[PDB]
Amino acid sequence: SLVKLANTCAHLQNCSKVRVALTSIPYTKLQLQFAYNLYQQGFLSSLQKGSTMGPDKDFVEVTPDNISTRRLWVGLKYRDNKPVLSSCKLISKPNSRIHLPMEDMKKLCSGVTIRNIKPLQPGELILVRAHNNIMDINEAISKKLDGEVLCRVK
Amino acid sequence: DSVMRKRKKKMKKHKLRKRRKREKAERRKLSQGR
Amino acid sequence: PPVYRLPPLPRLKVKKPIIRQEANKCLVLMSNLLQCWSSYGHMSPKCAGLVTELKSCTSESALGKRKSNINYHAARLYDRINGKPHD
Amino acid sequence: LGQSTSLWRSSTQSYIYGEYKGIHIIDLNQTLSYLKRAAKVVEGVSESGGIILFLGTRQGQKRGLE
Amino acid sequence: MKIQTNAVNVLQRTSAYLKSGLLKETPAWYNVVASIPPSTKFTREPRFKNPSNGHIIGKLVDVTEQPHANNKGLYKTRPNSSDKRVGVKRLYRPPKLTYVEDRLRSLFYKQHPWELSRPKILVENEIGDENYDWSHMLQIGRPLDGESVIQRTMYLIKTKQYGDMVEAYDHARYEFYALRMQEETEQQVALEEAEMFGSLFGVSAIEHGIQKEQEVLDVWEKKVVEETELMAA
Amino acid sequence: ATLNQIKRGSGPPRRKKISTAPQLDQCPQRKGVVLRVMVLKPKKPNSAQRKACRVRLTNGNVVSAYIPGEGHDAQEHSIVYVRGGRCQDLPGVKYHVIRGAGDLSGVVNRISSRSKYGAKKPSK
RNA sequence: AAUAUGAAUUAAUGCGAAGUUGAAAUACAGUUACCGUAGGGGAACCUGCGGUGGGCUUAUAAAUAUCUUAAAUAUUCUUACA
RNA sequence: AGCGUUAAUCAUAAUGGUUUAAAGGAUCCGUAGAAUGAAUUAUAUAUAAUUUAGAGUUAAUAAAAUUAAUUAAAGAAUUAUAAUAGUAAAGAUGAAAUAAUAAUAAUAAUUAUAAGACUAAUAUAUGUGAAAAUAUUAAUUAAAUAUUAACUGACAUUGAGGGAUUAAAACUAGAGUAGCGAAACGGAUUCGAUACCCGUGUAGUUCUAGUAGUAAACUAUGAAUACAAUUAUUUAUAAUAUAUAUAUAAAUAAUAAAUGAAAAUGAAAGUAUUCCACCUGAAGAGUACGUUAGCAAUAAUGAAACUCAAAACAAUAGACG
Ligand SMILES: [Mg+2]
Ligand SMILES: [Mg+2]
Ligand SMILES: [Mg+2]
Ligand SMILES: [Mg+2]
Ligand SMILES: [Mg+2]
Ligand SMILES: [Mg+2]
Ligand SMILES: [Mg+2]
Ligand SMILES: [Mg+2]
Ligand SMILES: [Mg+2]
Ligand SMILES: [Mg+2]
Ligand SMILES: [Mg+2]
Ligand SMILES: [Mg+2]
Ligand SMILES: [Mg+2]
Ligand SMILES: [Mg+2]
Ligand SMILES: [Mg+2]
Ligand SMILES: [Mg+2]
Ligand SMILES: [Mg+2]
Ligand SMILES: [Mg+2]
Ligand SMILES: [Mg+2]
Ligand SMILES: [Mg+2]
Ligand SMILES: [Mg+2]
Ligand SMILES: [Mg+2]
Ligand SMILES: [Mg+2]
Ligand SMILES: [Mg+2]
Ligand SMILES: [Mg+2]
Ligand SMILES: [Mg+2]
Ligand SMILES: [Mg+2]
Ligand SMILES: [Mg+2]
Ligand SMILES: [Mg+2]
Ligand SMILES: [Mg+2]
Ligand SMILES: [Mg+2]
Ligand SMILES: [Mg+2]
Ligand SMILES: [Mg+2]
Ligand SMILES: [Mg+2]
Ligand SMILES: [Mg+2]
Repeated sequence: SLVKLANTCAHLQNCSKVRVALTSIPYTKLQLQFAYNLYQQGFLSSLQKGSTMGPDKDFVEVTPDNISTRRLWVGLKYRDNKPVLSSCKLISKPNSRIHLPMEDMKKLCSGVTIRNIKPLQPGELILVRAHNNIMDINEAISKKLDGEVLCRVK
Repeated sequence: DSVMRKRKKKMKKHKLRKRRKREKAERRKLSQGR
Repeated sequence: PPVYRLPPLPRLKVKKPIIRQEANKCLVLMSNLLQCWSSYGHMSPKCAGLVTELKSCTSESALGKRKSNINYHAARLYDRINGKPHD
Repeated sequence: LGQSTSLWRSSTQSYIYGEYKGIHIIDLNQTLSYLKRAAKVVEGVSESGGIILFLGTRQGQKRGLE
Repeated sequence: MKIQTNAVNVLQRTSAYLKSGLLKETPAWYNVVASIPPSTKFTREPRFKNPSNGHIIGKLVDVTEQPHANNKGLYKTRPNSSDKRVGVKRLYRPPKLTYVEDRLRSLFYKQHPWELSRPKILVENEIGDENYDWSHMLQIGRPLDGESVIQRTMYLIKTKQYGDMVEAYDHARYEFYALRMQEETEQQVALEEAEMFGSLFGVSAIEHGIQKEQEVLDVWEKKVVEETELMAA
Repeated sequence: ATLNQIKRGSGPPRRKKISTAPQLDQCPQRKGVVLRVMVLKPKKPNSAQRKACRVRLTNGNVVSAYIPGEGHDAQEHSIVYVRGGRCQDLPGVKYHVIRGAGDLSGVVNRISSRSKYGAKKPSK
């Protein structure tokens, strides 16, 4: 869900503000994907499944017995007295969800304000959902996927 | 509203009340039978 | 027991610090003499030495002999003694 | 021996090892590494002929400081 | 207190000045600070073990990991309320260090109040230099006290001479007692010897105490008389 | 300010302009007939004697119009053209009689700013 | 039926002019001020009832305190001693 | 070869706000919502089958005796009447008088009857209630906390319109009426005194049945969810080997960060998401007209013309009291 995603973004921002190292997130598929995307772009130092109490050392299979207590632990990242993941504003908010075609995404990438989105920035990452798979907006353009403009990290 | 600002409003309300008191018989005359 | 933590104050100080000095000797003697004269009529010689002692005390002046640093300490140690959280 | 459990600046959390006797206890391997780093920079400025200034306002510290 | 940027970014700020020409000459510290960089990564780092005990902080016991019946014979089939709450503050707040020896220490001084009256120097000599074999109590650098007993108890526990802790403690206590008795006898006999061979002690401990009391009493008496006089008048 | 609220009528208050001269009826001038011609006392603190006049326009509504210039020529019936200025010190007069046209004559011996009054070019 | 214009007489309100009567408010504004409401009064207002602080968090003592080698020992010590 | 001016149009700040400046509905309940809202997999934002983390249901085990409504009790005093004995003042105020005060024998005192209305300490409104509210006792009926066990399987959030409750005053009936007390009358005060003080003291305050639906109905701060750095206090829960030092929550008080016009807010006035209400210069005005509702007072709804370049808040330094 999108509300959840917004909440996790807010939590990430809060954690960046006070400089915590290792932070929990809810264990869902969309959320996991988002976390993986951040990790690959280079905003998170670590990403690992775990309990509500902490990250897991060994593998523990997730079932109806565990699922309520399961959690996604995430390492934050800092360099020269400045946090890497400064912001996590989402674009498609729950009330005004926005879905762009490939042309619109291209325009956004090339410095054009679209549907009241400030076009994407030098060291920024706009994530895009396309058939229940979160991608970079550039990646989506390359693959040519009309998708929901999810969120924005800087 | 500060107290000073409120005091103008209070004064206005008082004036209105006075006007209503004055125009009671007149109001009565106007109301009944029309 | 019920502890009572104050808020952050501008300055911990007692408004007036009492020294609690001893009462005057001459005054005491005078009171004793008065007490003696309550009994034994006006001026009987039971209080013959007491009157003399009073006179000796109150010869140069009516009273014989003529401050507590508590504010300085409170002022000094307020910032320490606070449970004021960090900056 | 760190300050106290109730006089805690949480900014210093990484440095502290655990609490005991109602007192935070400073991780001492960490202390060592930081001391070494500090010692090296002290040596370097002395080598370069820099002006080192030792500041110590507490009561007993004067003689050792001098 | 906000994380100060300007205490650790000193060389960068000076490097900029040097580039500009605001600074003609480089500082003495500049090269040194370049060589040895500051930390500048003021994070809250999480901790996963209590160092004293060796308990695990991070882990959660699952429903599948608790198959057998509970106290009051109910099988756990669900996560409880506490198993759902996100326990992140436990990872970050520093661990309360616990030792088995602390309890033994507490017990000993309850059992032996007058051992507290034996003065204790807390100013450490080189902690690395020592090397005590707790096969016996009497170590060289260390004095005889409840601590030594406790160390002996711990040694016994480790070696499994006494498998039970209580028995080991008792044994250590009994070892201590004999030593204490011997110490007591030594001093008395030394005193006797001194008395025999014409040694002269100017002030004995009891005499000293009496003298100390006397001054206090004298102080009290004058004050008390004044107070009585005050009361009278 | 919620998205739904915005949809059902909410936003910034659009401001452009409000009519300075309503009685003029959305046009540059209107012809009028002077009724009376006054000398008004201004607001405090500035003081003078302002040569205003009352004018019934052709559209019907009556208006207090200012008369500029040092001296003027206006009776109780003169044909006068009104424009939408405002005499700032006199309250309740939101108009100017335009001075070259009508029975109102051009202001005499005017050298500077002649078109602002009626004044023709003197022609050597 | 609705709308528009007119109406003797009449009410409110605005702007100007600073005249008269008091002095209600701002300080403990010389009866704490204001909310709701009711009654009274030339006029501000006054009085009852409950409410509010946008007035009192403006907050700052009934006082007494202890014994171990005072020194040939501590106090000195400049990478020495061990 | 136009330049001025007037009349117009577009641009020129919502890349806004509502504790204190315009602006949170008195409070909750709940309908619509073309408002928003968990998990996993598979179908070609939906369907389908599975989940239990939200939201509920019922037990069990601990606690708590509070809030409603109703019925039954208690208490210090107050006034009035009467008796007793007793003597000249009493009562009041800044100081005085007027009065159902007193030489018809008072006031004070001691008794004895009656009447209403209030609830000292404990008390912190701590707590409890949706908010108005709510502390003498008891009973009845209703509702209420936490943790476990089991079950339901997103059933939720918010909520236009709507609905219900809503202090004090007011009103309509019928009781009641000690004390207090608008008004009125009288005495003071004062230049005056339609006041502040004193005295008589009617409505009212009290109960029963209603009407009405407003208050500085205020935390001047709508509800919900996720999240973020410390400390100290209590409160409850669990374990500990009943009294210890521990783990949880909850509240209260200081703060970090952050936000902020600042004052300051501090788990919200922070970081975010959702839904509703409301604001768009000051006067005129919550006025007029109109409509609806009310026994009425009134309540809600709610304009325009006319006139200004003002008007407002936080804080600063003075002067002043
Ligand atoms: Mg306001
Ligand atoms: Mg000119
Ligand atoms: Mg010219
Ligand atoms: Mg008709
Ligand atoms: Mg007319
Ligand atoms: Mg006067
Ligand atoms: Mg007066
Ligand atoms: Mg007044
Ligand atoms: Mg006063
Ligand atoms: Mg006054
Ligand atoms: Mg006043
Ligand atoms: Mg009156
Ligand atoms: Mg009042
Ligand atoms: Mg005031
Ligand atoms: Mg104040
Ligand atoms: Mg715009
Ligand atoms: Mg409210
Ligand atoms: Mg309001
Ligand atoms: Mg609701
Ligand atoms: Mg509420
Ligand atoms: Mg009470
Ligand atoms: Mg009340
Ligand atoms: Mg009533
Ligand atoms: Mg009645
Ligand atoms: Mg009266
Ligand atoms: Mg009702
Ligand atoms: Mg009203
Ligand atoms: Mg209201
Ligand atoms: Mg209230
Ligand atoms: Mg701060
Ligand atoms: Mg903000
Ligand atoms: Mg604001
Ligand atoms: Mg605060
Ligand atoms: Mg109308
Ligand atoms: Mg109304």
